[PDB]
Amino acid sequence: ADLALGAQVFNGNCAACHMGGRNSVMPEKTLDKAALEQYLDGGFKVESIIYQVENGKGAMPAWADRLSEEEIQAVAEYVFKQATDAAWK
Ligand code: HEC
Repeated sequence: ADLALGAQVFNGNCAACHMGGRNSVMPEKTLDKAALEQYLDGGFKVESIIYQVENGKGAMPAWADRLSEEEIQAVAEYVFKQATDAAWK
């Protein structure tokens, strides 16, 4: 009910382009650890993920006006955890 919320948020809003941690729109801009340290502003850290979800980037939409801060934290922890544990799909 935090990490699960994040998984809940991931599935409902993120899976459309990040199915299984990949990136349908920008294939290279993947959700696994290596891609994140390479492409994510600020690097691989939960705070950088949060910032990208809130603000969006390029073809990635901003979720600040749709999700709560709490869910944005939750989903960032989820992405962070999946990449660290390499649990994608
Ligand atoms: C498709 C319309 C998208 C939805 C739905 C979400 N994201 Fe996304 N994301 C998408 C693109 C096109 C990009 C790259 C943007 C760019 O031009 O750089 C991204 C990137 C990410 C990343 C960074 C991945 C990396 O750099 O390797 C993260 C952390 C990310 N996206 C997370 C994320 C979450 C948690 C979403 C659900 C709320 C979400 N994205 C939705 C396309 C789309």
